[PDB]
Amino acid sequence: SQIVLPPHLERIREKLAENIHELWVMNKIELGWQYGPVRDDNKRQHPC
Repeated sequence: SQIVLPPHLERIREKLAENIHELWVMNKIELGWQYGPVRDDNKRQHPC
């Protein structure tokens, strides 16, 4: 709570989250998971 974030680290954090979400999309499309509203295996379509 008390520590202060450098602006450059926050700016690269945005693209870090972008890259994490990109790994999510690639790994789940490998998994079979696709365009989806919610984490629902019955429709087998995936939010990320």
